[PDB]
Amino acid sequence: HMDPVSVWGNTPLATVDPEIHDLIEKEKRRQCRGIELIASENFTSFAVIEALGSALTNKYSEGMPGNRYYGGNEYIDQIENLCRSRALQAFHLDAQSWGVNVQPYSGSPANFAAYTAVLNPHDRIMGLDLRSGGHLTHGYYTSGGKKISATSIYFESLPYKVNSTTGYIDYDRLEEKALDFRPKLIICGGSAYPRDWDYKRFREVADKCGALLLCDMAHTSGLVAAQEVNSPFEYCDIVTTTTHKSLRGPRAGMIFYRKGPKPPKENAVYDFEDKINFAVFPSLQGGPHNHQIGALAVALKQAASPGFKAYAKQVKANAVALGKYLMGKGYSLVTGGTENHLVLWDLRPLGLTGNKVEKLCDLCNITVNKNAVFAPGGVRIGAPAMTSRGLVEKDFEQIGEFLHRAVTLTLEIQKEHGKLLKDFNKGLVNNKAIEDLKADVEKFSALFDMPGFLVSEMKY
Amino acid sequence: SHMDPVSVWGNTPLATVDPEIHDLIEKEKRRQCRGIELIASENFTSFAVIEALGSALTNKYSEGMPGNRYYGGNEYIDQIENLCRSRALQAFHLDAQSWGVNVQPYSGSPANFAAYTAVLNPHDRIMGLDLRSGGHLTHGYYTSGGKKISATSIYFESLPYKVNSTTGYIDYDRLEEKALDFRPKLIICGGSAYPRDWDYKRFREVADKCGALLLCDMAHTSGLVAAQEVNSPFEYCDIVTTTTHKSLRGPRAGMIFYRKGPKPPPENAVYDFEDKINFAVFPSLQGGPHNHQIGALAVALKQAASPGFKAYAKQVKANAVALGKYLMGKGYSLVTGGTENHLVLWDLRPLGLTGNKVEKLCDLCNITVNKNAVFGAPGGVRIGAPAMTSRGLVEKDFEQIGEFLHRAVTLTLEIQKEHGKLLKDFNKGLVNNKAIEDLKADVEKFSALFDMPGFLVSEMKYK
Amino acid sequence: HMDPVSVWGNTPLATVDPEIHDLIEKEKRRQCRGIELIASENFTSFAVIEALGSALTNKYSEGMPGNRYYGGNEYIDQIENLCRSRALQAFHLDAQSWGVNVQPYSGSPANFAAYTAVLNPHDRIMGLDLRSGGHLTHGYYTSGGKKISATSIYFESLPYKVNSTTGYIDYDRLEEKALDFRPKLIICGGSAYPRDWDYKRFREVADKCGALLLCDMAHTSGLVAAQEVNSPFEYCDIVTTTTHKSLRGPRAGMIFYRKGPKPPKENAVYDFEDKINFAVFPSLQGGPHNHQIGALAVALKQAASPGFKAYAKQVKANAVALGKYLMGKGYSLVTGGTENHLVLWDLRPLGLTGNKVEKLCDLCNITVNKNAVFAPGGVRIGAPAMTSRGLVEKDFEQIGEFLHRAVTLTLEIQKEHGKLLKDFNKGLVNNKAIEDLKADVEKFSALFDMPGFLVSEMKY
Amino acid sequence: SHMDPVSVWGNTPLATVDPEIHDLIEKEKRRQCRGIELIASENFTSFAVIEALGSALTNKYSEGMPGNRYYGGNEYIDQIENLCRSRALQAFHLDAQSWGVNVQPYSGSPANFAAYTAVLNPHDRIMGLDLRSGGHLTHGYYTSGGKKISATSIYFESLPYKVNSTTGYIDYDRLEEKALDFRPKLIICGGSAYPRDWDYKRFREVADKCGALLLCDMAHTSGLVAAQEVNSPFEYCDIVTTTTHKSLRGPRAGMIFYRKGPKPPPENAVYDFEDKINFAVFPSLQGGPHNHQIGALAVALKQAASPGFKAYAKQVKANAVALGKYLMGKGYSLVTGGTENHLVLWDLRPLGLTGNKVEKLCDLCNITVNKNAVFGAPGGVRIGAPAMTSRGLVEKDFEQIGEFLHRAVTLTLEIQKEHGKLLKDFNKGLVNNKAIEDLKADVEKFSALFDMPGFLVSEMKYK
Ligand SMILES: Cc1ncc(COP(=O)(O)O)c(CNCC(=O)O)c1O
Ligand SMILES: Cc1ncc(COP(=O)(O)O)c(CNCC(=O)O)c1O
Ligand SMILES: Cc1ncc(COP(=O)(O)O)c(CNCC(=O)O)c1O
Ligand SMILES: Cc1ncc(COP(=O)(O)O)c(CNCC(=O)O)c1O
Repeated sequence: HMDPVSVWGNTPLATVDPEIHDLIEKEKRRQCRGIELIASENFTSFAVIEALGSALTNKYSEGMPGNRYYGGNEYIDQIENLCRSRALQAFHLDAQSWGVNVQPYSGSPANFAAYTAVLNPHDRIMGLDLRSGGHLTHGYYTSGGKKISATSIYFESLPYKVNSTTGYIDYDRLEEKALDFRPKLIICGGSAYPRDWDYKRFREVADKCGALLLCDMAHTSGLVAAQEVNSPFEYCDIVTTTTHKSLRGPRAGMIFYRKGPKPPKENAVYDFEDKINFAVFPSLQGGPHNHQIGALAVALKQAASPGFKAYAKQVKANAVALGKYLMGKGYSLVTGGTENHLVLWDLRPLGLTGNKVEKLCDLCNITVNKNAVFAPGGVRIGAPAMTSRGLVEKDFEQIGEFLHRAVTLTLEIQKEHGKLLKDFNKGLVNNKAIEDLKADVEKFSALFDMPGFLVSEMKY
Repeated sequence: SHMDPVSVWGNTPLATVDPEIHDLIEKEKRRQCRGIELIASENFTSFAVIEALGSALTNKYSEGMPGNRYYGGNEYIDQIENLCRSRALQAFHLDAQSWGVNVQPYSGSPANFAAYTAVLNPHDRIMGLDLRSGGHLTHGYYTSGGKKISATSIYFESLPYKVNSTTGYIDYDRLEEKALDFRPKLIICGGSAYPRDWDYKRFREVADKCGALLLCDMAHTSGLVAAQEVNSPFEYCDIVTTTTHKSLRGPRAGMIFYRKGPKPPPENAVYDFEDKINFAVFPSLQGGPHNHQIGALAVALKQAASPGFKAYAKQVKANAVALGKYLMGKGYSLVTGGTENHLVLWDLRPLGLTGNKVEKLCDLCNITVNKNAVFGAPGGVRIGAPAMTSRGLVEKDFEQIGEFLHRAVTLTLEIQKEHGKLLKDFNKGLVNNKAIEDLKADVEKFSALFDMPGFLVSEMKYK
Repeated sequence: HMDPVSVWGNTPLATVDPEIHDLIEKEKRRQCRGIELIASENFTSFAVIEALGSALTNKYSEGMPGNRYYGGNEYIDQIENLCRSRALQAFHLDAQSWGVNVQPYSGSPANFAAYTAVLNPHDRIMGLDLRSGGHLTHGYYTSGGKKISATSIYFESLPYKVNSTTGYIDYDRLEEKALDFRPKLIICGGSAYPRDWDYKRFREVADKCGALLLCDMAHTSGLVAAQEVNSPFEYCDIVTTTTHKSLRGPRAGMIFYRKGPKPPKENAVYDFEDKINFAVFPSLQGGPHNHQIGALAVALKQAASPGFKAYAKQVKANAVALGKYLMGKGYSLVTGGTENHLVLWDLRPLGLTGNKVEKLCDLCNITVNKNAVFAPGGVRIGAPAMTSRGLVEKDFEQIGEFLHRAVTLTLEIQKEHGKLLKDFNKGLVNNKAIEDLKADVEKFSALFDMPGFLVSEMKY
Repeated sequence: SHMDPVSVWGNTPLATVDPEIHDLIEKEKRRQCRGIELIASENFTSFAVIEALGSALTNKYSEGMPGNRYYGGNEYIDQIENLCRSRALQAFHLDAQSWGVNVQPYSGSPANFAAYTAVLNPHDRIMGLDLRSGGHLTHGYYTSGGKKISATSIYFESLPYKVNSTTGYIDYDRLEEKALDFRPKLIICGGSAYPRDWDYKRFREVADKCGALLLCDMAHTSGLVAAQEVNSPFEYCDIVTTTTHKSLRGPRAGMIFYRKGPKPPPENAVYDFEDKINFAVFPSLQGGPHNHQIGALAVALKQAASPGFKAYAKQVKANAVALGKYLMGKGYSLVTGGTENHLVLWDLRPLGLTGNKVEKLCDLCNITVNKNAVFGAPGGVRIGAPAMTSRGLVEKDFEQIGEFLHRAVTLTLEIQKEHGKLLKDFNKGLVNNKAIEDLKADVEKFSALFDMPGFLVSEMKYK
């Protein structure tokens, strides 16, 4: 005998599965009694979450608006079209010059879909090296020559690097490598680069070697929407992005592509739109995740607001303020500052590896990540998440105090037990000094609001 | 200018922050329960799944595997994901020493393309059930004119096998013939519109004869598999990929199962799938997992192990059967003459109709079917029972669905005979057709008599 | 102190290196005191050999006539142009409709060069299966899936087969496989197919699936020159060939390609010529072997002669006569006859493998090769070489006697020692019956003239 | 109609069977010895090599390896080929337990492309000396515009390294930098117009640092290598490919050498090259061996181990040096300022001339050089000593060659200044130029004073 629809289909989660209910509540507390400094993380809005957990997940809508494989998409179409037009509006794009596909399941899929549209297998790609701040999806093989990223498995990648002493992109060595190697695609954009991008220069290099130019703006998408950093849309043929980082929406990706007539350089037009959409479906993805697309549409509307431009401005200023704080304490920052949402902290001068600081920090509910510079010798630290919780400059200056205390403890433990990791671990067991910091982090964290859910009704 | 307070942008309900989207979701809530959904790939998932899906799990970055993440703060995400992985084994009755699972694929197509990347180099050969015979795009697809459509045919080398051109069953003899000519590294079984069960043992026989891996993509029938109501592919397959949002009734995600442990006989060797598969998902293809999806999936998998889910699985079968026997009783033709799973494939060419015309008119009566190919424009339509069975429909109610479809096809032929075969002509008969209106209205009245999972009809804006 | 030019540069081979001199003399005797039935072998003319061993080997002439990379090619150019025009004349081709490149070093290179001109790596190719009579260069992988032929390593090949009971090409299963698999290139022509080729049908199949059609006529090239078999030039886009088989020239290859306007099927022309020449040089080969090209030009002139049409006619008739002889003794021929230079002898009916007959035959200076049918169950037997020595029908009927005696001895040994190869070997040691046959072969072989050198001045 | 008798078609000499070709060979015999051949890749081989080359060895089919042929009748071909293989090891002083050789390549480019197929999968990465810096097409070559020209760049993934842009030497630091960015599976050393020796130990250092195989293509300097007059690549390279018709003075063929036996230190492992290389030649790429070439090569290899060949090798070096020092003494510029092998590379841009104009005028005086690139139309010409040294020329005679070239370049500038830089203009000065005639005639008079290998001048038709 079948369970009545009420019993299995309508009963709240807290009853259907306490185990998972209880774990979600514990993660809810973790997100708001710690200090979240992972530069790729944010806290999204309750509205976005409601769209995300909606009946839109039940619908199959392979294809795209007006070219669907089967019917019943009368309202999905308005949602997707509404999502696409808000995407253009949030980045101030004329619709006669740009289009967007909002179906990619996430960032990595968007990237691989766009490659598939414009490149044949084994075509050459250049992206920012991982160790110089790049991303897996831009290409990565190891020193042994094992191909790690699918970009490196299905295409041929070669990375360009930052200057070995300044930490800035080396635009001359870039140009040099593009002309030896002759990539069909140059990727700009990164995961841990703390400075803005000279897209005009990348366009100078791409025209010199015959390449397409793609920007992957996942990290700074929110800053781009507020016109708070250089717009890659002025110079690139394609822009990919994530929607859950500085943009503060759901986890999803977007591909923006040029349309209309070519800037004279004959009398032809761009041919990206059909190749891009087709690469997404039917080539690479199945049915779009329409709950994600609804949520994104909500996030794109929020992202166009005056309140969101102030958020973007405040993200940059918080990162600067934390940056100037660390430097005033003697600490080294890659490029000696920041122009975007993150700072890159160089720990080799102190004799420390990124692993050791990130472990002790994690012990105090400060989440950072180890990260390469120029074992990883640094940590990446971002402003968006905590800024979304309403922290301003005085507050990030205090986060800086917390970090400074962590590294001190880290040096004191290294000074007492040794440089090897087996030795560093020995001084984490029942450290009364680490405890005192975890408590001070928790009390500081509880002074702030939290978007997405109500802290006044959570189980813990 | 100042920052918006957290309560204003971040806690305010969706209905205030964005009326337009709230409105459109409410309209689509109405469409889902005032019509008849018969897309074989569609289901209606539980409110408990949707609560996990719309949750704060979407803020966490957890690149990696439980226990081996890239950065910290994953104490509870590792628990949710491990719970999910252990429940995926339970729901399909797998010994934890012979099978593992990766639950990170964003969807079904990502799970397939990751599975291939793990066990194949680029351009390796693949065989899957042809699209025209009931297969799926991710199993390989180029057109007559040579154009490579599926990613699987772009980065690997595919060649399809077909059903018997007169009976509609998989032609197992011709499968073996092609696999020995072509020598694929991977054979795929499973499909999107195949109305019979699969002979996995036979597929294992062919894979062992030509030296291929055997992968079953069980997306469509995964819920029937969990309930042990169809043949299990785990008895014979090396890898089993699946979607979780069809007959499984979960969120939109995918999973990849792999054999692990010792192999029956090249000396005491063991399966090596585990590492290559997890690594193919991350870091090779995917980025951060979608943790809300993994929590929602963990919910669905627990629900999928409950005694009521077995009853649900039996019922979708019986509902598909009853509808099949009802249609044939009215004189219609079904590919292979019936069904043994969740769907029926309806051959319309005997009526001189295209699946196009039937799908269009049905949609105008709130009946969602999709046009579909038959062994030989699409000459059929595909019809599935999971969704409507999830709303409580039993056999008597699917015989009423069959009566509606009959009325629909009768409307279609009366339009064809009146205006012509041309699709220009056909559409003329769909304007102001009071006979269609009475059917759309008879459909909506039937539809309202049954409950609805996921939300509360008593709370909807449009009643 | 340098050796004078006379001492090292002009001294005859018999003095500079007796070892090699002596081995060449022993191979000279072997070629004219045996019975050479390898269908791919011939005996070429003294004139061709003189061109082959000429000062033309010292010249570097990268490029082609009138487009050379450097000078001094005033006479090489006339030789190559003379070679190309004789190539067209020997196969009755209008020069406004066909061109030829005569630079490929041999057959396999010609084939791989032509693939390279018209296909991209991994494009799909269909060729006659090896076991059905095809050639390595048309595509070959093993049952384990190891790629053997470079055609299978750098492109994707799938073989079409002969009918499992008649041994003829299965033109219906051919068409079926081309439409599933969709090759960009279909190869026709073979190494051991004893019947003519329905090129019109192959053209019907290639137009149905969008493929180029190439014929590899290496084995029957001489028969084509005499218009003694169907011309592939009526129906194919490209024809490759060897020049040392039935054509009786030096070891080298040629690529013929269509030129001029397309047969209407708009108003465009063929684009093979530049791609083909470019694939040969600079893509695949270095300097052409100008001694080979001189020799080929000599062979092409000989190949146009009335004496050579009679040779081609006589090759076919000899193979028929040997064919009808074996069959009159009860033996099975694949397709029950032959229309070209070879017969394929099916030995499974007698309970024998091709290995065993070819070993005993080799013991009597009868050279044949084991070969697959439909361990290999057959032997391939060709007429050209012995026909070039002037054997006519009565003489090949006698060769048939020799073969019949060999198989009898082979059955008698199998009947006495066993079916396994370890057992068959046991009865080859000091077999007085095999000796009597080797002697009868030698005395028969000495009754005939020999081209290429003078038997009246050889060391042995 | 009847068959021509064997004596008529098959035994009649070339001069009767085909006057046209006989005539043209005789004219080309005359060109070869009444001019000055300075193509660095050209030589004049011995009559004994040519007798093996034009022999009945061309009738035999011997697909396979000695001992492991496809069909019989190869008793003496296996002996010739084994003799040839053993002499190839002797001529380069290789221990038979550490090195093997395959002598079946039809030419140099086939030997290279077979070597790659044996040790690399398709699309694996390769680094070779750039064309513009002195490398060879088979080492990889795409143009600025992206066009893939070399087969090596079509089926594999190549990237060139370059000479130092001011000194002309290989830039070993930038080589190491690129190889660590690009991670090739194979590094190639050797070239076609590099005037210095190679630092194989350095190349081995880079290959070991980035984990690549190291192959030396020694085509140009193989004769100098056999004579131990330049650095041996066998000390450091895994595989050594070569042509046999340049400084080696053999027929047109190639060879591939491979290391075999134990490797110095991943535990007591051994080299695995032998099988993959022979199999790559046959059956993967080539068909029947050209046995006349293998016999002719066996002759050249014996001759190449004689004491006179060492004296010849020393002399080509000294001849190239003397010509280099003579040219510089007249004010000319040589890339890297001299030579340590068989050739000089002459930078003409300092005179405002293109290699085109010099090569054209030289050809009109029976002086064969080839235009060639320099570190930065080709701005240089390449000039080689092997050929003319083979005719007995020593230093005094190469200083006379230098005097002729000087006269040639002086004629060229006097034409440039008179008519202009335009190649339209330039050609105007080449018609009825009695100063060129006196130089063409002074050249032909010089040329006749020296003997000639391969044939007998006293027997030629055109004297
Ligand atoms: C058999 C099969 N496998 C995989 C997938 C991929 O699912 P995703 O959309 O999650 O990528 C599908 C899609 N099923 C679509 C249909 O039959 O209507 C499928 O039918
Ligand atoms: C620059 C960039 N591009 C794309 C992505 C892909 O995102 P998905 O997880 O949605 O696939 C990332 C991930 N950024 C992860 C981090 O920096 O921690 C990224 O940093
Ligand atoms: C270094 C090098 N390697 C290989 C080859 C190939 O040789 P084949 O032509 O046999 O394929 C050449 C040709 N040398 C031509 C020149 O330098 O003028 C070469 O210079
Ligand atoms: C049909 C065919 N095509 C091409 C070739 C290549 O020839 P080369 O050896 O010149 O590469 C062969 C060799 N025929 C060999 C045999 O049948 O014994 C052949 O049979």
